[PDB]
Amino acid sequence: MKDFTTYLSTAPVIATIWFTFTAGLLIEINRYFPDPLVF
Amino acid sequence: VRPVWFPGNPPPAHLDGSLAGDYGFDPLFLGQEPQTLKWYVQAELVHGRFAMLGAAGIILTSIGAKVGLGFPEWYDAGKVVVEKNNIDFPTLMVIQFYLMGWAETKRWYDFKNPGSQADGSFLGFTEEFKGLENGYPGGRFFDPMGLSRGDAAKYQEYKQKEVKNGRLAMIACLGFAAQYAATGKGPLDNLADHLADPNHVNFATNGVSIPI
Amino acid sequence: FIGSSTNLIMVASTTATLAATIVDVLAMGAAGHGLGVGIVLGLKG
Amino acid sequence: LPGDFGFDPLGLLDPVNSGGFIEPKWLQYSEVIHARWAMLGAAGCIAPEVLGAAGLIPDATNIKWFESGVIPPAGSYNGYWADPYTIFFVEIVAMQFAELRRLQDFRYPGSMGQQYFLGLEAIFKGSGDAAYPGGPFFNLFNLGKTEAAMKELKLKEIKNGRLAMLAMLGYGAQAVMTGKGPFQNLVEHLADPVNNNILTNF
Amino acid sequence: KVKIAVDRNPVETSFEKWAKPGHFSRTLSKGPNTTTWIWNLHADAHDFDSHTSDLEEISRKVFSAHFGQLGIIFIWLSGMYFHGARFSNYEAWLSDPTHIKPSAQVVWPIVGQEILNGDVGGGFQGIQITSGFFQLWRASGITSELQLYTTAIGGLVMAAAMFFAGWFHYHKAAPKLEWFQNVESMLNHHLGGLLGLGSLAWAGHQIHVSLPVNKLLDAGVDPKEIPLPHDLLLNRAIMADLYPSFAKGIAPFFTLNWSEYSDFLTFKGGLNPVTGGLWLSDTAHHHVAIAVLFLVAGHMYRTNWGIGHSMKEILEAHRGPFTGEGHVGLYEILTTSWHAQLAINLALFGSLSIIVAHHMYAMPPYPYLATDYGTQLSLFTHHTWIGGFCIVGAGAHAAIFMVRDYDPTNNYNNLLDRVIRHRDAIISHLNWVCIFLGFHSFGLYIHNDTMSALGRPQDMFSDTAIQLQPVFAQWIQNTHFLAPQLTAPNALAATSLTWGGDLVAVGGKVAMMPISLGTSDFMVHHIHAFTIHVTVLILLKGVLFARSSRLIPDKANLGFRFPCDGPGRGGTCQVSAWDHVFLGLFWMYNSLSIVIFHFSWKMQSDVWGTVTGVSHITGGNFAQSANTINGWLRDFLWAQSSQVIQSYGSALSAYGLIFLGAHFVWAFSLMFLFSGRGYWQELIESIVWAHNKLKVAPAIQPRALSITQGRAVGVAHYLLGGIATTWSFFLARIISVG
Ligand code: CLA
Ligand code: CLA
Ligand code: CLA
Ligand code: CLA
Ligand code: CLA
Ligand SMILES: CC1=C(/C=C/C(C)=C/C=C/C(C)=C/C=C/C=C(C)/C=C/C=C(C)/C=C/C2=C(C)CCCC2(C)C)C(C)(C)CCC1
Ligand code: SF4
Repeated sequence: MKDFTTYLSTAPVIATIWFTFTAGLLIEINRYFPDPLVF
Repeated sequence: VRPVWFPGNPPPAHLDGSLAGDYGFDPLFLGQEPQTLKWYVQAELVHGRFAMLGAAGIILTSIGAKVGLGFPEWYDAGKVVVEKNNIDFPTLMVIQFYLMGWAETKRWYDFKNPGSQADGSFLGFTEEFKGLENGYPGGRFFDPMGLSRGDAAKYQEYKQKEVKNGRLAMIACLGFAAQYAATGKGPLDNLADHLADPNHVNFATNGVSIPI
Repeated sequence: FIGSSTNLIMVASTTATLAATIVDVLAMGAAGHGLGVGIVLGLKG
Repeated sequence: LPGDFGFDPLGLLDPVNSGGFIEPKWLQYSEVIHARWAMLGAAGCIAPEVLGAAGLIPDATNIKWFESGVIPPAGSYNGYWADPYTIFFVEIVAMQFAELRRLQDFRYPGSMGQQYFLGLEAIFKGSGDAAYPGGPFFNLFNLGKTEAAMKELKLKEIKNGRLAMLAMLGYGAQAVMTGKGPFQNLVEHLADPVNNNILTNF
Repeated sequence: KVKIAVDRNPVETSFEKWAKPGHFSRTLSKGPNTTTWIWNLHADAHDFDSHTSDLEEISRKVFSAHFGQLGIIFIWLSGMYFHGARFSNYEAWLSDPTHIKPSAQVVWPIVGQEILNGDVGGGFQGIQITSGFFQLWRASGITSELQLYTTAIGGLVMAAAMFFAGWFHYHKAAPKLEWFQNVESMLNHHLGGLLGLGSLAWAGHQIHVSLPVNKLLDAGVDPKEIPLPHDLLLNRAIMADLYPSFAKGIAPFFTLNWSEYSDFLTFKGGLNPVTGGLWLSDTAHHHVAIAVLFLVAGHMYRTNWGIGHSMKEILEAHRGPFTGEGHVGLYEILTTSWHAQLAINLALFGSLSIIVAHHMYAMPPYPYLATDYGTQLSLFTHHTWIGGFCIVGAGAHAAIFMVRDYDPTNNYNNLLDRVIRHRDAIISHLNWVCIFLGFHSFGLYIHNDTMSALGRPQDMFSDTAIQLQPVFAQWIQNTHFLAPQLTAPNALAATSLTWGGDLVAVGGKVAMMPISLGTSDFMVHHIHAFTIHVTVLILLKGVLFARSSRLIPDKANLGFRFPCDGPGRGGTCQVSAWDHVFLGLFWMYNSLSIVIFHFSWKMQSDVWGTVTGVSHITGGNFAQSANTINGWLRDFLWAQSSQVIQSYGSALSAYGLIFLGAHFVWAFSLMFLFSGRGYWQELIESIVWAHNKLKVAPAIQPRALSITQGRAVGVAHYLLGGIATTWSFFLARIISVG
């Protein structure tokens, strides 16, 4: 389990999780606030 | 020696038997680290205690709903309380966040620093917010009748009873949720239907649980 | 069907390949059935 | 060792470089498990037809074995105390307990006589062998108290079992092809041995 | 002695080596110091030969890898069936195949991408799919979404079984080397069990499920009203109602009176006229014949009993005066070298995929496929590309064998040796014939361009000026069309409409008509011959000179993949066989792009179109326009790019976006192909200085990509760009004019 957490701490897995979080956050913001251009 | 969840297999090395409810049940090895196992012990106790309190609420309100007292069913209870009283929903939710976040955060930072909430910084209280063990906070407030400091072997027996009743109430609440999602009825109405026709009214006749 | 021309060709093919252990029985019986099915379906056309 | 007649054309009991589920210990043990389930299958697929032809059980029962509810396309029987899925969940739980404790004695020999099972622990001590536990329930009457008598009984179990396995494959084949029961096939082959064979039903 | 051989518990299942990147290589297990390490970690991840020298361990690794691939493919099939059941218009399409467009992908309503859900009919909105799954599912007799859902669950379960099989046969019970080396047994089992039992069981499903359901669908009865397949197995009276042969049962099979099975085992040929696909009775007879043929073929090699042939004995028996020892040593080569096997199997698997493309366009096997012009173009193009890639791979792994596994002290005066020993003659003759083909094939186009530009059309190579008729192909076509009358008496029609004859139309569209070959077809076929010969030249030169040349006498010691041997001796850039694969990749792209352009223009010009006479999609301009480059430039690319360039504001706008994006990626590749890593390393030095100034220089040192990685990135973005460009062009074009 320690080795599995080290594997999850490796670089492409963290890039995948972090870009999934960032893309989902932007997707959620563009859903609930549709089409923002200003402010 | 001790009874394992799966007879024949030895228990894992990180589950020894010192814990209450220690049956060696960790096939995914989620608690190999001792700090993660400590945190999961306390999460198990909190989920279990909320499930026991919730399941007792479900059962008592459903008894009072089948016997003609006018109690709602639990999937309509929150709506009818908010609408029949003078209660706005988001203010009661925010007050819940305040009180539960205060108490919960005291629990969090007593997990982090183990004797630190008994400093006197909360109003004047000392050693009444000191914990006894991991997830066992018995002082004068949380153990007022005082069963954890007399007859220690009987207190170990109560720890075993608490963990077993908590696991039973967690699967019972998962019960009530699944039973409602399948049948669309009150759970003690479902119990009345099973007592009416045991051989014919069940999950193999709901038409949802086995779709064949 | 017994005594017909297809029966005679199949029995003659199986006896010819068996006259030409369990393994030899299976192999020459498969070859005899193949040759017999070929001759039966070929003499029709 | 029981039923060792030397017949292995495809060489699967080779001890050299074995593993997985191809192994002497797995193959002999699965051979006796298939044998015992097929003896029970052969007796169970015969018995309603012969007891309805003998006039012992009524005609609401005594149906063909594939019309029992095994295959509801082949026909089902209303008159059981519940639906067949209500029956089948009890079968899931019961056979899960039985087969799963049997698996644990195969994987860990003797491990089914320590953890508390309602006082049923001396019954499941097993022996130093799979496939033949014994004990006060799996050997009720002490049959095979002599070692040679025990070998003879194991060999008779093997032979009656292999015969019943061939018979159960027979019941499946006849049931698919002619669409009737095996006792009905007995009646037709004993009535006309020439005009009721496999060569006629094509 | 053929038997099962397995080692018990070789490799423990543990997450430890997941947490140690590059554990498999002694060099890469030291850890990263520069950025090059990462790339190496992914480049050498699956090169199992460079991990261990033990052939057994390598063989086990490739076995479990193959299981992983099969599990991935099963996940993919599961996905296609599930999306076909839950997010499609398949039932509506079944009720009206001629006026509902197959769609099985829907987009969510965010950021305006909702417009991609277009009006496909059937009260549905989505992206029209061109994989041809709907036609496959109708041909298989599927009628409801429930059956597709159950197929999805089944494929997912099978994927879980494949990944368990991988884990099991690597970590728990891993086969021994002498198990892997039983190639005679492997051929017997794969020819019997795989191809044989595969086509037997499929013919079983066809005869028992496909034929009645599709016979009713062609009769016109509502799909929901059609009896479910299990009822067809259960009550043989219905089977006897549709085809009376089934009344007699399996008695004519065993009594050899097979002529009574003519109801469902036919030899009609042509296409089903109400449906535009091959007769399923012909397909059933075909799969039964194929089954019997392969089961006969699978009993050829000796295993545990005396009967059967021996591969080494058949190889060592064929020796002549011209070739010396002949095929001696080839058995030893093909039972110890995975790369040789991979070369052979890739070559034939690619060629087979190209044959699949041609035979599936020419003889449409699925119902309502020939008139789904987008599906036809997509399938042909796709399988042609896959084919070409596998051929280039064949050349690659042939060269990899030549460098790593070739050992002449077991291979001394042999077929391979003589090929190596007259390689200069081989390459020089191939060189000359490539230049000859290039000059005369391309020169006719340049000649025509010049004559057309100079106002002298009477001096061109065309059907009205100096004609160059494909007399041989026309003769073969005519012979094929006249074959049912004399040389195939039991055939009611020719095997394909393209030979000649009438015209089969479905829903007002042309399914297939006779294809005529003229001067333009002559010219494109010789262009094809030229490009294929050049690709063969590059790849074959790569494999023949992989070990040594007059330039690099010891090239073998430098490996398969290396940048060069320095600027000396005039310059030795791209001398490696890997670099020959790199150039062969570009030439393969060239060849197959002209092939799919030929197919697209020819079909739209002389085959497809509506029936009123037939009005073709491009009016029949091929015969007069496909003789000049300006003709291809104007009448094909420019003319048919209208749909893609004006796809904005509609559901096809994604094809415009991917048109532009693909152009961009193609161009982006040119930086890598045209430049070199010295410049980039120095640029990175300056940037590293800038990062050092602000205390943000990484501990893993930024390095420019290697020479070979620059070439690899280059060719990959080049291929992706070009291929995706033609993809967007094709799909937008054929969906809007289809
Ligand atoms: C397709 C490639 C492939 C190949 C070449 C092998 C080869 C092998 N397997 Mg592996 N295996 C595979 C796939 C494969 N397996 C898959 C997909 C699974 C997951 C199910 C496994 C799980 C597995 C286990 C658990 C074991 C093996 C074992 C073996 C070895 C001996 C098997 C044997 O001959 O017994 C003869 C085969 C049988 C007695 C079973 C045949 C009947 C079953 C049900 C399979 C039916 C297949 C058939 C195509 C299904 C038709 C369905 C249709 C009628 C509807 C042999 C090395 C054994 C081993 O390692 O011993 C050394 C072993 O214990 N395999
Ligand atoms: C007649 C039995 C039989 C069948 C049907 C196959 C089929 C296959 N083998 Mg072969 N194999 C066999 C016997 C057989 N093998 C024997 C006897 C040997 C030893 C001489 C081998 C040695 C061997 C090697 C080294 C490899 C294969 C591989 C393959 C697969 C090629 C991929 C493909 O295109 O298939 C299309 C895909 C399918 C048809 C999917 C269905 C597959 C299931 C598992 C049915 C196949 C039957 C299987 C043998 C039964 C296993 C039962 C298991 C529980 C014991 C294919 C599944 C390759 C592979 O891909 O490994 C994973 C591979 O590398 N085989
Ligand atoms: C290769 C795949 C395949 C399969 C699976 C089938 C299957 C079938 N076909 Mg056939 N068919 C095929 C190819 C196939 N066909 C081809 C290639 C042709 C062209 C020549 C035909 C032409 C054809 C005709 C003309 C007819 C059939 C018919 C049939 C059905 C009955 C056949 C029969 O009596 O078998 C013999 C019986 C068996 C093989 C028995 C199976 C063994 C059993 C299941 C074993 C069970 C043993 C087990 C221990 C017992 C269960 C215990 C458990 C409950 C606990 C059967 C569904 C008949 C039909 O019904 O049409 C609708 C029919 O009239 N077929
Ligand atoms: C327009 C683009 C283009 C052209 C014309 C060429 C041309 C050629 N390539 Mg090249 N290639 C290209 C792109 C191109 N390539 C690119 C982008 C790459 C990078 C991947 C390569 C990589 C590459 C490889 C790896 C190989 C080639 C080879 C060849 C030669 C093939 C032999 C031949 O067909 O001779 C016939 C000549 C032609 C087809 C050129 C046109 C001649 C015209 C029609 C007639 C000439 C008469 C002229 C008008 C008279 C002029 C008079 C005037 C001076 C006064 C040919 C010269 C191969 C080779 O040389 O082996 C034989 C080879 O192996 N090329
Ligand atoms: C590359 C292929 C190619 C071919 C086959 C042709 C063919 C032709 N051109 Mg074109 N042309 C080409 C490329 C080609 N051109 C290109 C690239 C351009 C742009 C520069 C032109 C620009 C052009 C113009 C402006 C004109 C032509 C014309 C012609 C025609 C007359 C040529 C002539 O009289 O030559 C004389 C013939 C020869 C020199 C023959 C030499 C080759 C011999 C036959 C090879 C034999 C080898 C033999 C088989 C080996 C045997 C060995 C053995 C004995 C041992 C002829 C059809 C003329 C025309 O009007 O046509 C109607 C004309 O005015 N061409
Ligand atoms: C001498 C003797 C005897 C006798 C024995 C016998 C009588 C035997 C027999 C044997 C036999 C009698 C065998 C046979 C076999 C056969 C087989 C094994 C077959 C197979 C077949 C097949 C394989 C087929 C195939 C096919 C099909 C399916 C279709 C297509 C075509 C073909 C034809 C190819 C006794 C014991 C009494 C006594 C002692 C002495
Ligand atoms: S470095 Fe680049 S350029 Fe210099 S030789 Fe090697 S390859 Fe040719």
